[PDB]
Amino acid sequence: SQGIQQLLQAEKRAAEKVSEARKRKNRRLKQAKEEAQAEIEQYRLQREKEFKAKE
Amino acid sequence: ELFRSEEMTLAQLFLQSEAAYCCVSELEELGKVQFRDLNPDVNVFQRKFVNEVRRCEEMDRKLRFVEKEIRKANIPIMDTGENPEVPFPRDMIDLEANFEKIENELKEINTNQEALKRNFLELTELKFILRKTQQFRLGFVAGVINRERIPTFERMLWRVCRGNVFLRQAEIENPLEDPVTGDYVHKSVFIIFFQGDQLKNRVKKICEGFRASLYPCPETPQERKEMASGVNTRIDDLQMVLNQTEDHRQRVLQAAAKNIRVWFIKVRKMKAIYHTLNLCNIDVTQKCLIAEVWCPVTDLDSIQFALRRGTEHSGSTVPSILNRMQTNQTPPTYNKTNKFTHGFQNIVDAYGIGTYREINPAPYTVITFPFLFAVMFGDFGHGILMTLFAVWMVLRESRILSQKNENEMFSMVFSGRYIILLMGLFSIYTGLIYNDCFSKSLNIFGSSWSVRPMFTIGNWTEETLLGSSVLQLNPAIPGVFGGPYPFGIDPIWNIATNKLTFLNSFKMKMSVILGIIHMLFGVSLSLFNHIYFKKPLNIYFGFIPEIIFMSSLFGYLVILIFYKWTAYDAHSSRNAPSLLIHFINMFLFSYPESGNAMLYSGQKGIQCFLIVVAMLCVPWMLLFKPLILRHQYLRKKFDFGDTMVHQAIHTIEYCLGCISNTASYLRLWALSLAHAQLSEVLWTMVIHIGLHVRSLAGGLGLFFIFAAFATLTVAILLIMEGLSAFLHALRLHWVEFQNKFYTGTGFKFLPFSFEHI
Repeated sequence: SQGIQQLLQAEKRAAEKVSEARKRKNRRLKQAKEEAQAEIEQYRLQREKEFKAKE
Repeated sequence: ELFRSEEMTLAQLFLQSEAAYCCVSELEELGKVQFRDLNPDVNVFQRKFVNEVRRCEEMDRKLRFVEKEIRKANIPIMDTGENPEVPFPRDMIDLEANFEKIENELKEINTNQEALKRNFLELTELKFILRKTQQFRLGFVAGVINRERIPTFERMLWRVCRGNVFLRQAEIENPLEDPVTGDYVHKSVFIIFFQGDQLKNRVKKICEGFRASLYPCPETPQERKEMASGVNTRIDDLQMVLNQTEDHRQRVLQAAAKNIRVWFIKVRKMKAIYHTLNLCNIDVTQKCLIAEVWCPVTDLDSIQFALRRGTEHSGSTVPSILNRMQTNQTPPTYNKTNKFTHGFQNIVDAYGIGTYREINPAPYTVITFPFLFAVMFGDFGHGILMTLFAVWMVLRESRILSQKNENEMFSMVFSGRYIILLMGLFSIYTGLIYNDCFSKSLNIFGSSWSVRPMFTIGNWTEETLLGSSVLQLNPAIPGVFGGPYPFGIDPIWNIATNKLTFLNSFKMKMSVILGIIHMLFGVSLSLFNHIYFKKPLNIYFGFIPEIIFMSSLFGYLVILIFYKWTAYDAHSSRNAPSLLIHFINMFLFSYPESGNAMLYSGQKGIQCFLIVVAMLCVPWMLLFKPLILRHQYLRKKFDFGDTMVHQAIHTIEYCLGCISNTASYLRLWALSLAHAQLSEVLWTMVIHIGLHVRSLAGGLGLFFIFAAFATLTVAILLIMEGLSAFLHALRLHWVEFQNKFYTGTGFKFLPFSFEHI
C-alpha cells in the first residue's frame, strides 16, 4: 500500500527534523560562554572609565 | 444476488484519531462491516486502550454491584427507551465518578443502616432490662435470651454453682427482631444475684454458653431512671436517623435504578468500541489509526457515509476515506437473511460455510429441504398439526419475541417457525397425494375400485359367494376393473390387506427417481459454480465426464421405470419382467439370454452402450487432470502427490457415491413406511377402546382415549419422526446433494454490532 508508505516516510522525516532541532539547540546552549565575553569586557571598560573619573 | 455468496470488498482506511471512536460506533450502529485484526500481539497489557477498556470492565462491575443491591431491594429498574453512546470527550470520567458516588453511598448507608438498627435493637432490649430490674459485696447481672433456653439455663446455674444461685426470669411484652437474620423471637429478660467476682464469673460463663446477651445495670430505681433517660434519648435519636438513613438509601437505589438502563447501553457499547479500536494498529511514529475492513461491495458507500458522519459527529475534518484492496486473501463469506430465509441459511452454514462467490445451497434449500421432509413425512393430518403448531408461533411472534429464551426447546422451535411452517404445508400436499392421515383416506376423491355387482357378471360371480367365508384377490382384469385412476393414491389401498405391496412399489420407485433428479441438479449446479470461478479444467475433466457417468447410469433406470408403468397392465401382469433385475443385469452385463423377458427392441445394445460410455469417463476424472496439471506446472517456469490424493478421493467418492448415494434416497421410503405403520398402530391400539356399541358409553371414554392417542402421536410422530425426517433431509443436503458442488469451506462473516450485547 503506497499511501501508508508515503505517510510513514513523512512521519520519519518529521521525527528526524525535531531530533535534529533538539541537537542544534543543545549546541546553541553550550555557546553561552563564547557570547558572554563581549558584554563582560564592556562592563570592565565602563567600570575602568568610572574609576578614572573618580580618581 | 442471493443464489451465490455475496461479493465483499477488502478496504484499508486512514482513521483520524479524534473521529475514530465516533466512526467505530457508527459502523457498529450500522452493523454491516467486519474489522480485520491488525494486532497479532494483542493481550491485556499489549492492547492500545488498556485503561479505557479496564475502566469499562470496572464500571460494568460497579453497575452489577449497584444492580444486585437494587434487585435484592426489589426497587424497579425502569428499563425505558434506547440510547446512543457516550461522547468521545472525557465525559466517561464524570460517569465513573457517578459510579463511585453510588457505590460509596451504598457501602456507607448500608453499614450505617445495619449498625443503627443493631444499636436500636440492643437499646430496646436494655429498655426492657432496665424496666424489669427496676423491681429490685453482693452483686447482680441482667440480660436477654430466647425464652426456650431459660429452663436449661437455670438448671445449669445450680449444676455449676452447686445448688446455690438466686434469679428471676420475665418474658418480654412482645417478640424482638434478630439483628442479623431479621427473625422476630419471643425473648425473655433475666436477672441473677450472687456474692463476689468468683460467682460473677460462673454465671457469666453459663451466659456465654447459652449465647445470652448480658448488659450492665445501675443499683437503684433512681440510677436506673437516669440510665433509662440516656437509653430513651439514644433509641429515639437512632430511629430518627435510621428512618432518614433508609429513606436516603431508597433515593440512592432509585437514582441508580433509573441510571442502570442508560449506563448498561453506554458501558457495553463503550467497551465494545474500545475493544474494536484495540484491533487497529499504531506504529511508534504513527499519528492516525490504520484500519482494515471487509464490507459488502454494495455497501462500500454505506460505510463511507458512516465514516464521514463519524467525523461530522466529532471536532475532526478528516473524512477517513478508504482505498479498495487488490492483494487480497479469500474474504469471509456473508449472506443477507430474513424470517423466511435465516433458518435455511443456518442449517446450510451448520455443515460448512461456502467459499467466497460460491453457489449458495440455501435458496434451493428453502424448497428442497421442506420437500424432502414432506416426501418422507407423508401424512395429511400430521401436515395439518405441524401447520397449526407453526402458525401459532408465527401469529404470536410479536408477543413471543419479548419472552424468555432459557427454555431451549421453545427457543429452537420458535427460531425454526418459518422452516417448520413450510415443511408442514408441504406435508399436507404430500400427505393428500398419498391419500392418508393415520391410515385413513379422505373421501374427496372418486375411486377406481369396483362394487360387488361388477363381480356378479356370471364370470367371477362365485367369488362374491366365496367372500362370505374366505379372503379373495381382484386381479384388476378388464371389464371388472374400475378403469385408470385420475387422482393421487386410490382410497381403496387404505382398507386393502395387500396394500403395502402397492404402496411400496410407488414409494420405492418414487424415492429412487427423486434421488436421481436431485443428484442431477447438484452436478448441474457444479457447472454453474465452475463457470462463475472461470475454471475450464474443472468443467472438462470434472463436470463433463461426471454428468455423462451419472446420466448414462441413471437415465436408463428412470426410463425403464416409466416404460414398465406404460407397457404392462393387469391382462399382461403374470410373467411381466422385474424392473430391478434388468437394471442389475445392465450394470453387470449378466443377462443369461433367458428367464425374464426383454422389454423393447435393441435393449441389450443400449444396456452395453450406456455402461461402456460411463466406464470411459473414469480416466478423465481419475488421472488425466493430474497429468495435464503436472505438465502445466512444469511449463509455468504445488505437489503432484497431494494432487493425486485429493483428485483420487474426490473421484472415488463420486464413483462409489453413484452406488451408495443413489441407493441412499431409499431412506425416504424407509421412514415413510415407518411413519405410516406407527400411525396405524397408534390408532388401532388406542381409539378402538372408545368405539363401544352405544353413543354415551363410547363417547365418554373416547374423550380420554383420544387424549392418550394425541399425546402418543405427538411425542412419537409430530416430534420425533418429524425430527428424524428433518435431520435425514439435512444429511441428504449436506452430502448427497451438496458434495457435487458446495465446498462449504470459508470464514463466517461477523458484522460488529451492538446487537451482540
